[PDB]
Amino acid sequence: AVGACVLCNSQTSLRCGACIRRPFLCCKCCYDHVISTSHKLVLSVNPYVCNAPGCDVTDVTQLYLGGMSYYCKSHKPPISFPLCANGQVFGLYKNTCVGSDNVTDFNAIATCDWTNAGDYI
Amino acid sequence: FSSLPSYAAFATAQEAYEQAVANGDSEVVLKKLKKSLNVAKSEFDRDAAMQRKLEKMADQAMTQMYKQARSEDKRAKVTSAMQTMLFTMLRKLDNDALNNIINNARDGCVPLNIIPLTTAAKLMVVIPDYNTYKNTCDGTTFTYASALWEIQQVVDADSKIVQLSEISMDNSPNLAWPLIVTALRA
Amino acid sequence: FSSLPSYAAFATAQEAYEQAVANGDSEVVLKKLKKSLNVAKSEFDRDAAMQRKLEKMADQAMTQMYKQARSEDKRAKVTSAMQTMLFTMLRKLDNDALNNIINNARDGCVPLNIIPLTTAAKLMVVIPDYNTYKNTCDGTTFTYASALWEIQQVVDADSKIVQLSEISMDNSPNLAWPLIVTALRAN
Amino acid sequence: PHEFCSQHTMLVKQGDDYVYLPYPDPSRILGAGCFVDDIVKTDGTLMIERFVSLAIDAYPLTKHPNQEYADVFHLYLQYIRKLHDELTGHMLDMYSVMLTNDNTSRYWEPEFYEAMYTPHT
RNA sequence: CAUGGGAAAUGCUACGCGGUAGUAGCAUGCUAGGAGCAG
Ligand SMILES: [Zn+2]
Ligand SMILES: [Zn+2]
Ligand SMILES: [Zn+2]
Repeated sequence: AVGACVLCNSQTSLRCGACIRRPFLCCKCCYDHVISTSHKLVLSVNPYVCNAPGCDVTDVTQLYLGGMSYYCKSHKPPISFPLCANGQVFGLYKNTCVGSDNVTDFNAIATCDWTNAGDYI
Repeated sequence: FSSLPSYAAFATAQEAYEQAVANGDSEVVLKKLKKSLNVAKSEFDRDAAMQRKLEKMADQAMTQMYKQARSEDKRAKVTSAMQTMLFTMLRKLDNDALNNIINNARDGCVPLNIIPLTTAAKLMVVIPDYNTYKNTCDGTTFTYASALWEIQQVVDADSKIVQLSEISMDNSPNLAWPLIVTALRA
Repeated sequence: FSSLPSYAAFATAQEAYEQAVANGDSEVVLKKLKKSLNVAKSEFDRDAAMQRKLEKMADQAMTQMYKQARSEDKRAKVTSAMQTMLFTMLRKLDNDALNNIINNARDGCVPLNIIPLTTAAKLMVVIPDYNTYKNTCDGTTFTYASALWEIQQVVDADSKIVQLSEISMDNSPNLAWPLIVTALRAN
Repeated sequence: PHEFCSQHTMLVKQGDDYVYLPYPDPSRILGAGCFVDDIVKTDGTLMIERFVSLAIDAYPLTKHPNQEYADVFHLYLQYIRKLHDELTGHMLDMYSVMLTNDNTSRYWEPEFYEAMYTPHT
């Protein structure tokens, strides 16, 4: 299932796993959120974590694409390439994603505790 | 793979060796440039190879889970795709009785059971008004599904046995509108 | 392969090479630098090649033996499931009729087909049509296999309760007709 | 033989002499093309090897006296081609990249199919 | 108008072998996945 970037309304195939509502995010916006927020888990048509037996690598920056499946750096097929690079994350609509400037408010919403008056303000 | 640093080193070696071979300087000079050429072609072709390889693995993953997404959405939408396709074939074929009953259902006149194929086997139709009666139910003769039927009993919503000749414009409001016509083929 | 003794040897050989090259010494100096570069490359050959194969074999061994552990855990789970299924099916059969009819056997060994034929406490009958139902299960009770059977509950194909009064000649074509009748051992 | 394992035997000229070729019924092939389960062949763009495999068994229909069977074979070839090219358009345009080498020409020329019956492998 | 030995030294070039690495090609064997046909 695909959707429009919550900060761009551009079609995308990425949602942050650590986010509560997991909104659709363009590769640029998703990359900015993952590189800004502590959120290191991204949800796509398949989860990005290492597909090796026992291996539990979750940080997408540490993960590498391989034999039609994600891998960690240690468990890498001979020819591999890190997923997160060039200010974007590997996925669908990567070319057509536009990128906006709302990473600050999105990070604040995804990291606030709603206890203060900032959430309502 | 023209915009590569390895491409740049290979081009520099190419230019220097071309100058040497055009000017004809010496033997060891061209050997040095040929060494450099072998080195430059080595790390300019090996990296071109594995970068195009990574490019086509990227394409493989793209097309793979692209097909995955297409399959999932298709199996989500089958439940309406089938109906649309069926209606398209229907409005393409257009048998006379088919369109007749289609329109009768469209205005709200449908059979309550399966249409039989013999002069016997009473079939029940629900007609919720009196205009369609004039359109279809003329006296005891009911022309439905491109066939003639003799009306044998009409009943209203409150199960009151409705007489044939009693039905008229003036008394039409004083009659339970969802009438049921039970008829046999003629 | 970055922190290796051959890496250090190549690093110092290259340091000597660059130092004496920027110095601009004799041709024999350059030949010595080339020889040092060679031998250091030789050294760095195995130390950057063997370890890769060692890592590969270690990784495949890890995959294999992890899979072995997973297999044994699955084996334990299936064994527990099988034995609990046996022990839970067993505890709903031991009528005294079973011991009774096994004692009369000459050695205990009896044909299998008779055990439900004598000890079963419930009977299901599948009926194709009303004609068959007429001369088999007429009335609230009847007999079969030399015992009395009382009819409790009758269902149609769609698993709907059907009253015995509704089962008649005129009312027959109004029901699905794989009729199921379950009965108790009347005594 | 008139029929064996639902294969009709035909004698034609291959290479320098004559050999026997078993050819299937046409109706079965067309039915297998038409009716399928869901997603297995609901959209052939997802899965193309189906028709590739189908055509291999439809090749000896070409050498048949009546030409309709050759028409069936060529229809399969044309459909394979159309599927492949429309897949190429769909993938190249609205995604980013597909192609560095084709290597897929072979699947619409009878040279590859005829090798299936060459007495050498 | 009747032409010069041995040795080592430093190349330069050519020739032979082996290794290592890298690249590319070929054939194969296994495995996995996906598919189609026959009984
Ligand atoms: Zn997030
Ligand atoms: Zn965005
Ligand atoms: Zn891993």
